[PDB]
Amino acid sequence: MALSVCEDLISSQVYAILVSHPPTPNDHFTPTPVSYTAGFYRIPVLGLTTRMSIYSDKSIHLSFLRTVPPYSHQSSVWFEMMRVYNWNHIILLVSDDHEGRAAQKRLETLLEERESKAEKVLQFDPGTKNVTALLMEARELEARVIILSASEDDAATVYRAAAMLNMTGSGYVWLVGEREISGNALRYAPDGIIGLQLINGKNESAHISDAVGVVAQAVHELLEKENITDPPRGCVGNTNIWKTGPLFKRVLMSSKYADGVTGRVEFNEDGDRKFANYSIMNLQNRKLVQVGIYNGTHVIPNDRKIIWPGGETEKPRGYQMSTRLKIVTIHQEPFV
Amino acid sequence: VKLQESGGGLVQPGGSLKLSCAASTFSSYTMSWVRQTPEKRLEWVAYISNGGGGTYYPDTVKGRFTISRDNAKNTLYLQMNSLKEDTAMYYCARPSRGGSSYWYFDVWGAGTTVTV
Amino acid sequence: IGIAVILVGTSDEVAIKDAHEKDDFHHLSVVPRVELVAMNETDPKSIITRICDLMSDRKIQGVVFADDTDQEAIAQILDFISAQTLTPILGIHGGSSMIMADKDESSMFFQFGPSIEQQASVMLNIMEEYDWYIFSIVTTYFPGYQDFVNKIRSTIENSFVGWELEEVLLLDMSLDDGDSKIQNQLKKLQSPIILLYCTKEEATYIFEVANSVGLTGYGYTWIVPSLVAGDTDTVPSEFPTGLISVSYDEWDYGLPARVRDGIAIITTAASDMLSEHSFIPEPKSSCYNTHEKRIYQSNMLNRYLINVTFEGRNLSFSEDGYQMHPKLVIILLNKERKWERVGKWKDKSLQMKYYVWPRMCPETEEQEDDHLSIVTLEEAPFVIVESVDPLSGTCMRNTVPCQKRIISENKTDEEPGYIKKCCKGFCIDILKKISKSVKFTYDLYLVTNGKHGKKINGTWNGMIGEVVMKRAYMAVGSLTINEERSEVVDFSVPFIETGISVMVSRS
Amino acid sequence: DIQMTQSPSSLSASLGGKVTITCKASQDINKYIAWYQHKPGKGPRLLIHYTSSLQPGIPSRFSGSGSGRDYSFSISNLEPEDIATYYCLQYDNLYTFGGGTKLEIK
Ligand SMILES: *[C@@H]1O[C@H](CO)[C@@H](O[C@@H]2O[C@H](CO)[C@@H](O)[C@H](O)[C@H]2NC(C)=O)[C@H](O)[C@H]1NC(C)=O
Ligand SMILES: O=C(O)[C@H]1CN(CCCP(=O)(O)O)CCN1
Ligand SMILES: *[C@@H]1O[C@H](CO)[C@@H](O)[C@H](O)[C@H]1NC(C)=O
Ligand SMILES: *[C@@H]1O[C@H](CO)[C@@H](O)[C@H](O)[C@H]1NC(C)=O
Ligand SMILES: *[C@@H]1O[C@H](CO)[C@@H](O)[C@H](O)[C@H]1NC(C)=O
Ligand SMILES: *[C@@H]1O[C@H](CO)[C@@H](O)[C@H](O)[C@H]1NC(C)=O
Repeated sequence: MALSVCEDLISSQVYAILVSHPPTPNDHFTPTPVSYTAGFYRIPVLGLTTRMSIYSDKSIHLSFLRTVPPYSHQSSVWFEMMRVYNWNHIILLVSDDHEGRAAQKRLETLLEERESKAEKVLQFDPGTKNVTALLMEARELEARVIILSASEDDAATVYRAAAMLNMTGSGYVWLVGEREISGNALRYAPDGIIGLQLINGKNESAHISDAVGVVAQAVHELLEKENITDPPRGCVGNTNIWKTGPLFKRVLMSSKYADGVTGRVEFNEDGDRKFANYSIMNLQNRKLVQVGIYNGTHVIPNDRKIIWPGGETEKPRGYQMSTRLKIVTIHQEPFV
Repeated sequence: VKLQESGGGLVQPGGSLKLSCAASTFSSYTMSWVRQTPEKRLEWVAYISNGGGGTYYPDTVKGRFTISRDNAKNTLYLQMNSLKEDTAMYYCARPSRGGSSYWYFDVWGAGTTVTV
Repeated sequence: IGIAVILVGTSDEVAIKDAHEKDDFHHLSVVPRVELVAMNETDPKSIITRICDLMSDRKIQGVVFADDTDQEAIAQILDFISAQTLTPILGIHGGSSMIMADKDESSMFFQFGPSIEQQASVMLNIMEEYDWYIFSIVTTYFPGYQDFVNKIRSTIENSFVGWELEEVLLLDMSLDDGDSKIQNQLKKLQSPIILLYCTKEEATYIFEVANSVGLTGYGYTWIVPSLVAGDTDTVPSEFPTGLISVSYDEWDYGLPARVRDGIAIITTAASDMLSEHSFIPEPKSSCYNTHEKRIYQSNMLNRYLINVTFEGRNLSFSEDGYQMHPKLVIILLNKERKWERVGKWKDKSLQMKYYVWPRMCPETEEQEDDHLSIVTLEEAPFVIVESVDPLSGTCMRNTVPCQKRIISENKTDEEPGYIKKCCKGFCIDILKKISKSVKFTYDLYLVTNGKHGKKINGTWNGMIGEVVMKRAYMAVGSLTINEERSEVVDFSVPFIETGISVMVSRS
Repeated sequence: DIQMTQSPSSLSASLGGKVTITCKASQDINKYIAWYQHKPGKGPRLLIHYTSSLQPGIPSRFSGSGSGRDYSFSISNLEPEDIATYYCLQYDNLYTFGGGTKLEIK
């Protein structure tokens, strides 16, 4: 990729590369060299089908803007769940993965901007097949709702453990992320879990057209603006950073792409679509059926009844009153 | 810097004779030497690093040769004990780039004979 | 083992002589063959082609690089090379000296500088050293600041002494109205010490705002890391007089020493691996042939990269890949606009070039000495001096630091610096009351000869001698009123009475 | 310590003739080949680095083929002034020498 973007593109004098997700989702390192070569003079990338939070960290991926937010943004999609049913006790469990801790850091900030607290932070390793102790110490707590968007095998193992044991009844309900719902963890899925899904998440034509329009608007503004020098005509001789990088990143930040294809395709300070629309698939008899719509500010349920885990038709109990109380004290007269 | 050998000779049968090759800074440059077989074959004798360590020998003179170096006089100190059946002619050499490693060398000595 | 040394700058063969031509590289089955390749360029194409040629054709497994450019993206370019070669890489100087992001699990690239938490801890140690618990924080929207302030907090409450964090600031320079919004909290700027987080281009604007408002006055001490200040030689005109920064040792710790220590650590790690498993992990066959299942071959190498001991010093790195004992230098830019090293940090030891706080008097008029020089002689219960509690760094709040004088007849050629000890007293109570009433301060030190003062053949000594020679501006101590002193100093209004008294047993 | 042997330690040639010596290394040198010579009183001289590496003051008539474990060093139309003996030396573990090869002229 480096060699192809250098032997024919950087002498084409490319102003904005375009990058898509790697074919084999075993290692997501295809966009890495191209972000490299963009950012070596700090030219931003147009990420198109990318959802990883390792490029979301503007610390060095400040030359990167995506059209769809990563999975870490969907933490806010969980935050509005707090408004749905008023469930004050929520657990946090996360694997050793960059996406995992980005998403738990950002949901922690979310729950902290409304004076709220989680209940226990759990840090397990991905790929492990013995999650028995962690599940034990998490189920004994008042938490009846879990949440994690991680690798599929951990998903699957949790599902198997909840299946062998008694945690699929009426009361043990929780939410699930994006990709843990397609595959083995969909075979081990319960009857009634709910999850989020992207509108037009497969049709790359709308996203491509939206990004072509964004980039055309940005280049038009730039070229109609003050004087501009040239990008490196080649991969030889030029040393110093490009002065056009500041102006281009400023233009992209201020980009008003109100003429979007699939809605108001306008981004944020970290290039992430705002007022995002997401469908809500409930697992009605293993089938993903829409029972809600996210518009960006609220979440409105649909006309079909939400089938709950364990076979409920009403609001599941998310947290209970611990009737059994535990007391400790110092032995001292005349009180003990 | 130029290398000049001295202390060539094996007159005493069964003895231990000291060969040396002085240099004219040479303190940070490693040094080696080559013995000449009666069949003219060039053979390694002993190895010293630039710091004096790594005193190893090939599978022919292992465990019977004593070797040392001194950078104050830029000299090596080799004892011959088991070269009785050899009218050898050793010559010293300084590998380039110094260091503990080994490279290709061109600065060569003068040639001193060893006779019994 | 093939080693490649990338040269970008004025470095010459003297570094080669100092690096490998002085240490013993034995105990390795294969001799380390080192090759130096020099280029003024950091353009990706040439360097990646050169390293690919050195990797496939020559099978080089060691990477050593240093330069003299402020380009920071090359530090993580090295990280990409590590990801593409599975060979250890070390950053030393210039573009390979500052901090790095995207710590990669498959990469084993290490850097010789300080890790973010390391300069955080060093900065808070300096903060404790100058014992002025009032401070503010100015931080831009440059990412990575959240973890920095998180660890600053974690440590500031980890030490449960009574700190005082005024405010934490988030700056938005992408909006012109952002600065106007920032002015509101800039109105809340009263702490003399502000901790800065920004880049260099953001720094220029920050200094511009600071000196436009007038934050260059007395007591305003600024401490910035190496990233904020950039390179020491490049001094922007926005730099205020008396500006203090913290960076790595660039003068005493020369580059040849750095590369020698790095290659020694590399040799030690290679020997440790050879003892661990006794096989040589062959490098990749080609740059296009990435090894997926062979990661475990190099990961064991990484297992010895964090912990390496060299020359009896703990030069080992940490989990993120940064030397746990770095030689850090705190430098000061004075009115002369020259950078002078005024603080050192090495081997868990912190040393100040000035025991007393250096006088960073700005280029302002008046320059009245609000910090009056005060000397006193030990006389209980007027003076009670005790050793400063080492665990707490100071003593309890009512005590004041005072200086044991610079006298040692054992070696008069070397001046034994003043010794800070916590002291209390009624006189000190009067002094703090008058200091809070008149809004001024004072420095406390000890009389040289341990005497109030006497006219030794006309020349006064002791406290009276210090006052006469203007060494001590104002005087503090339980000294009565004498006519001889009256002719040489001005006696103030007494605060307590005394005289020729007689005491008898109560019986 | 890595060892090495040389073959056939013999040559049959005159003022004209292509003489080839086969270096049979033991460990994978990955081009670590070296070719040396010596005189009985003129003073030895450096001849050949890696494959066909030209050197100042050195004729380029020497040729090399093969790699790794097997090398072939060929000399074509040698002069009667440099009548000496050649040696194939490498370096993997410290130094790795061998028996060597001869060269005699009728
Ligand atoms: C993306 O959506 C567009 C718009 O619908 C699709 O384009 C046409 O869609 C209609 C109705 O689905 C089809 O009858 C046509 O055959 C489509 N033409 C094209 C361009 O294929 C497009 O197919 C969609 N692409 C994906 C990946 O679903
Ligand atoms: O001004 C001073 O120097 C001190 C001296 N002190 C002297 C003590 C009495 P005597 O001198 O020993 O007889 C009294 C307090 N003031
Ligand atoms: C679940 O509950 C059922 C019904 O009471 C019981 O038979 C079964 O043992 C329980 N399973 C576990 C794993 O506790
Ligand atoms: C120095 O820079 C020039 C200009 O790019 C380059 O041609 C040359 O190769 C560089 N020198 C070195 C050390 O290669
Ligand atoms: C590993 O670290 C420990 C810390 O106590 C140290 O004693 C030891 O020498 C280190 N080992 C190596 C091989 O560096
Ligand atoms: C002052 O006089 C004394 C004796 O009264 C003498 O010892 C001392 O040295 C003199 N001081 C000076 C400075 O001359």
